[PDB]
Amino acid sequence: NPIRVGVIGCADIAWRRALPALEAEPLTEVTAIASRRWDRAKRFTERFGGEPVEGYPALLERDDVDAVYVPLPAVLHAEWIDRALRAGKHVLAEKPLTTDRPQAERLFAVARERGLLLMENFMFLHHPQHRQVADMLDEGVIGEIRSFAASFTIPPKPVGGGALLDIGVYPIRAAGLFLGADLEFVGAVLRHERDRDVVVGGNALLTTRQGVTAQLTFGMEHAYTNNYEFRGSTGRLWMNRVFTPPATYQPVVHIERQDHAEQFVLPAHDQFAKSIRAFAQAVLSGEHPREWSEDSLRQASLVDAVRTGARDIYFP
Ligand SMILES: NC(=O)c1ccc[n+]([C@@H]2O[C@H](COP(=O)([O-])OP(=O)(O)OC[C@H]3O[C@@H](n4cnc5c(N)ncnc54)[C@H](OP(=O)(O)O)[C@@H]3O)[C@@H](O)[C@H]2O)c1
Ligand SMILES: Cc1cn([C@H]2C[C@H](O)[C@@H](COP(=O)(O)OP(=O)(O)Oc3ccccc3)O2)c(=O)[nH]c1=O
Ligand SMILES: [Cl-]
Ligand SMILES: [Cl-]
Ligand code: NA
Repeated sequence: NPIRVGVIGCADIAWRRALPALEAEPLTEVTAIASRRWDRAKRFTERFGGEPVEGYPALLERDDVDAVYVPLPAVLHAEWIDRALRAGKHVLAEKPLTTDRPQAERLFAVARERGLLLMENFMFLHHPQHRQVADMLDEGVIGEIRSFAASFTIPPKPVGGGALLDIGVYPIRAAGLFLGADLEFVGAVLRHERDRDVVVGGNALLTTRQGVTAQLTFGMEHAYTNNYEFRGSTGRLWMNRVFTPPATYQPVVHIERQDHAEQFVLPAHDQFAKSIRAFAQAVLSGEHPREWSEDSLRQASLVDAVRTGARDIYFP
């Protein structure tokens, strides 16, 4: 019996990534899709199946929904996640899970009281390429890790939560994935467009307590980049398309050390399918990994520490 999934919000990420995953995944059945405009829901249901629903409360009321996918804008996550959990639905929430750490802790407490799964949908964590990179780093391919950089920048597109919340979250999450649980804020700059009043870009510096640093760049006034890079005591490793590799795209790991470089081609994987599968498997089994929520909470704290500690610059 697949878990029956309802979607609140006919989002770009839903149309492009999450819904094709849900539709294909045997463990999940799209039963309803809701929108502020019925016609938009109906267009989504014509594409992916399920019943179109006007407005979000009506979807939360359905007996044929077991879990709700929430690809709303960041600032609206907390209200709708809170309501979906109170209606008894497990929830797959897009990143960033919510807008700060205290709010994230309130949402997990509500889920906890009900035995429900709340998962942050960082689908990139489900791509095997990062564990293959981390195993190479662990085998010493570039010696001891000294520093780390990651970047996710995209060209300006036609409100939103700003470049920090919707994009900078990725490189920040990669830093925690690779460098571990004790990352602390050191400094950052966020550039705010005075015109529309919105973060359009930034750069942050984090460090572990041993002094392994992370320089994270993000933004939406930029050419496409989507990469990370390790500097080690005897080498360096970098890779491109780290956050949004196609399903069919084969990663290429680049290593450089003294007088020798190598590139390794890895197998292609569907991280969108794999993330949806992990969510569905956790729901069906009742095994809700503790690491996922602890990682989301650490993540929310570092995102807060960056918003709060950043030098804010308004242009022009
Ligand atoms: N697109 C991406 O690949 C991408 C990239 C990075 C991060 N994200 C994250 O994914 C989530 C959604 O991002 P998105 O890029 O897919 O956004 P999006 O295309 O704007 O989708 C958000 C959906 O939320 C609904 N909504 C409800 N109230 C709204 C309001 N006041 N203003 C705008 N939309 C409202 C709309 O659905 P209805 O009109 O159907 O109600 C809208 O289609 C956010 O947490 C974001 O950080 C997405
Ligand atoms: C390949 C590529 C993409 N984009 C644009 C196209 C798109 O506007 C943006 C991101 O494309 P992608 O990394 O594929 O991410 P998803 O759309 O799956 O998820 C996000 C969408 C928006 C923000 C973050 C993630 O960059 C480019 O401009 N050039 C490129 O080579
Ligand atoms: Cl992701
Ligand atoms: Cl390449
Ligand atoms: Na600040």
